[PDB]
Parts: sequence; structure tokens; C-alpha cells
Amino acid sequence: QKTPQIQVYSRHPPENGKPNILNCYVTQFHPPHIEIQMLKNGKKIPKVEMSDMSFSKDWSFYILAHTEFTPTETDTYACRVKHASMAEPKTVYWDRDM
Amino acid sequence: NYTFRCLQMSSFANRSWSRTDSVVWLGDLQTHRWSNDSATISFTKPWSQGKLSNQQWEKLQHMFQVYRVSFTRDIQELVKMMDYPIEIQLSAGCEMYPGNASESFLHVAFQGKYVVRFWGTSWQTVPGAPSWLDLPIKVLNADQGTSATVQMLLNDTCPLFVRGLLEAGKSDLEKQEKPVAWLSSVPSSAHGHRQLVCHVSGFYPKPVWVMWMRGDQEQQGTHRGDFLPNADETWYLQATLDVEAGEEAGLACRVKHSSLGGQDIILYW
Ligand SMILES: CCCCCCCCCCCC(=O)N[C@@H](CO[C@H]1O[C@H](CO)[C@H](O)[C@H](O)[C@H]1O)[C@H](O)[C@H](O)CCCC(=O)NCCCCCCc1ccccc1
Ligand SMILES: *[C@@H]1O[C@H](CO[C@@H]2O[C@@H](C)[C@@H](O)[C@@H](O)[C@@H]2O)[C@@H](O[C@@H]2O[C@H](CO)[C@@H](O)[C@H](O)[C@H]2NC(C)=O)[C@H](O)[C@H]1NC(C)=O
Ligand SMILES: CCCCCCCCCCCCCCCC(=O)O
Ligand SMILES: *[C@@H]1O[C@H](CO)[C@@H](O)[C@H](O)[C@H]1NC(C)=O
Ligand SMILES: *[C@@H]1O[C@H](CO)[C@@H](O)[C@H](O)[C@H]1NC(C)=O
Repeated sequence: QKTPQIQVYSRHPPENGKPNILNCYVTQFHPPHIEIQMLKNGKKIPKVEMSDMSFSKDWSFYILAHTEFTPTETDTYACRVKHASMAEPKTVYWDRDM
Repeated sequence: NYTFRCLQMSSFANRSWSRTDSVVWLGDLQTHRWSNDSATISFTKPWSQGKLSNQQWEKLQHMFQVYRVSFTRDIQELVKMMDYPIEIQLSAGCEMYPGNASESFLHVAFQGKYVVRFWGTSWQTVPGAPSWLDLPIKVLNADQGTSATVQMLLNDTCPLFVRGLLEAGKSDLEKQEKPVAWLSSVPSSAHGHRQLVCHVSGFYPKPVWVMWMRGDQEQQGTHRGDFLPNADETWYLQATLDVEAGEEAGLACRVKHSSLGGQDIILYW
């Protein structure tokens, strides 16, 4: 069993009040069954689009989730993953500065 | 110079539940998907049939339709003889080299570990593969009809099909999309230090150059991240630089890319 790595990043330069797309890229996991949620202020975002699952040269799986979002000064966004390799869900926050 | 990859992923949870899903890539662009719940292979580009006629495509698809059913039965029958859950992956296709040349491959993984390949005229276990695979590989190699089909697919069909894809998909494979860059920063771990981040997004094709600079001097602290996909078939990359607070001034991020026409992006911190 291999633990998923999670990377969260925006499609375009973030500007408060301006529509953008937030990506959550989940990689390096096995087995392929996985649950990925994107969160706004801790609440599940309903509209999330997922790529087809694929795998790399090393056989580990990857998948891209994305959603429309409008960053503001005070909203937090995160990507939360449940997988058999981990007893608890892993959450990674979007940090525009990182 | 392109690698064509057909990726099959099969999960077998028990004797009553399994699914097989596939995706196909030409370089970094997805050309097909074949979901377990679809009878037919789906095109994910306008040019995903390549230069094959509808008859040739339908012939080819039918063979895959038969394979997907037979594969699933073979595995279920094997597990009954020899347990669950089981993941099987296959990676097959060909790499196109310049001047008509190409090499094909068909590799198989069991529980995420490479165990079997097709090579020349037969299936082989790789060194270190579990010995219980030898007998089922022997049985599979007795099926000469399957052997000859796989030989045709690898030796003939793959490079033929890919030649047609490269021609049919020329405007997509050769598309140029410009990077857009921006700068940000977070605090570092140790005191009086900061991590500067140069973000580069929306570029295609993949090759790109991103460096922190002080005038003409490359900052060798520049730490390039991994290539991360955007959802619109462009790429994202970031490069970070650990800097002493009050040494920020005069730093710039420079970005080179084929789409920019020799005019680098330079952002100043
Ligand atoms: C990624 C792309 C897939 C690459 C793959 C080839 C696609 C073309 C196949 C066309 C022929 C085929 O489908 N054969 C099926 C139907 O065969 C009958 O009918 C055929 C024509 O209809 C011929 O007349 C044959 O002579 C006749 O026996 C066979 O029933 C075949 O045995 C099923 C596919 C077997 C196969 O190849 N599996 C992938 C390799 C896995 C090796 C075992 C791995 C393993 C085992 C246990 C645990 C972990 C791993
Ligand atoms: C198909 O080609 C193979 C050899 O090609 C290699 O294996 C393939 C699976 C593919 O991955 C290629 O890129 C590889 O380079 C032929 O097998 C050879 O046949 C010759 C001539 O009879 C024989 O002397 C060799 O022993 C075989 N080579 C090996 C490595 O085993 C095969 O006969 C071809 N089949 C058809 C139908 O064209
Ligand atoms: C042995 C495979 C290499 C030859 C492939 C040449 C034709 C490509 C057709 C694309 C459709 C992809 C079908 C995936 C089938 C599967 O993996 O189960
Ligand atoms: C087979 O697997 C499926 C999916 O995991 C599950 O819902 C079902 O309970 C399993 N069947 C049996 C008989 O245990
Ligand atoms: C996958 O497809 C097969 C063949 O059509 C079907 O019988 C099977 O139930 C499907 N599996 C799942 C989990 O939907």
C-alpha cells in the first residue's frame, strides 16, 4: 500500500473576487480506490470534476480533481483524501503564497 | 519523438465484483478512455481514430471487446484455482524514434509490482516474480492464437496506428500555449528567512525553464517543483528560493518557453 501525495494549486494567478480554478492533484497511491473532496471553509464543494484515473511508470495511480472558485481574503480552501493506506483523512490547504 | 501508452487497470474485489478501466495517452495528451460501464472505447480527441477507416477501427475495437471479457474470466478462473483483493495493471504500446523506427512493449503488474511482459513471441515472468506465475504463463503461452494476435498488435498495429495519430493530431500535438507567471512568498522554517515562489501556469508543451535571478546570475538555490497538470491540457510548475530577509531586493524570476518567441517573462520581486 502506497500513501497519496496531495498538491493544491490555482490555474490562474489568484486575485480576490475573481473567478479561477483550483486543482487538487493526488499521486503516488495504491490501491486505486480513493475518495477525494474539495472543501470551502471546511464544507464539501458540490461541483468537483475529476480526470480519468491513470498510473505512472512506477505503477502508482494519479488523478486530478478541479473546481471553479473565487478566492477572497477570508475563505479557506482545502483538498481532503480518504484512502485505505491511511487511518485518517489527509487534508491539504490551498496557500496562495506557498 | 513520442510514446504511445495504453493503460489498463483492473480491480477484482471478489468472485462477483470486478471492473476494468483503460486510458490511452500519446505523449502527454489523452486520446482514449474505456470505462468498465461502456461497451465501446471513447475518443477524447477529434483525431483519436488516427488514419484508420471505420471498418479497421471497428475490427480493432471488437478484438478489445472480446479481450476485456476473456481477460476478466481468465483472472476469476485463475483465482479459483490458486486471493482477493487483486489489482492487475497493463501498460502497452510503442515509442516512435526518428527515421521510421519504433519499439513496442507490453508490461503487466500484479498488486502494483511488475511481474510479466510479452517479448518477441511469448509471455515471460520477469526475474524475481513469484514462482506460482510460471504455470499460468505456461498455459497462456500454449494459446498460439493469442500469441500471434499480440505479435501483430505490437509489431504492426501499434506503430501504424501511431503514425496516423501524429498526422491526424498535428495541430494539437504542436500547439503552443503561453505560460503566465506570478510571485508570492511564505515564511521559512528558520528565523529571518523567507521562501519566494515563482508560479508558472498554462504552458504547453511541457519543456520550460524557470530560474531565480540576480541580474544575469542564476540563483542556484532555485528549487524546481514537479510538473503538475492543469485540467485544460496545459502544465503548471513552481520554483522556490530560500532567501535571507533583507536579501530579497534585486531578485527576479525568469521564464523561458517555446511559445514566447524568444521574449522571456521576467518578474521582479
Ligand atoms: C493493454 C492492451 C491489452 C494487451 C493484452 C493483449 C490483448 C490481445 C489479446 C487478444 C487475444 C484474446 O483476446 N484472447 C482471449 C480469447 O482467446 C480465444 O479467442 C481468440 C480470438 O477471439 C483466439 O482465437 C485464441 O486462440 C482463443 O484462445 C484469451 O482468453 C486470452 O487468454 C485473454 C487475455 C489474456 C491476456 O493477454 N492477459 C493480459 C496478460 C496478463 C498475463 C497474466 C497476468 C496475471 C495472472 C495472474 C495474476 C496476476 C497477473
Ligand atoms: C514480432 O517482432 C518480434 C521481435 O521484436 C521484439 O519483441 C516485440 C514484442 C516488440 O516489443 C519489439 O519492439 C521487440 O524488439 C519477433 O520475434 C523475433 O522473431 C525472429 C525472426 O523469426 C526470431 O529470430 C527472434 O527470436 C524473435 N525475437 C525475440 C526477441 O524473441 C516476432 O517474430 C515478430 N512477429 C511477427 C508476427 O511479426
Ligand atoms: C497491445 C496493445 C498495443 C496496440 C494498440 C494499438 C491500438 C490502440 C487502440 C486504442 C484503444 C485502447 C484499448 C485499451 C484496451 C485495454 O487496455 O483493455
Ligand atoms: C464484492 O465486492 C463488492 C465491492 O467491494 C462488495 O460490495 C460486496 O460486498 C462483495 N461481495 C461479497 C459476496 O462479499
Ligand atoms: C464491469 O463491466 C462488466 C461487464 O460489462 C459488468 O458485468 C460488471 O458488473 C461491471 N462492474 C462493475 C463494478 O460495475
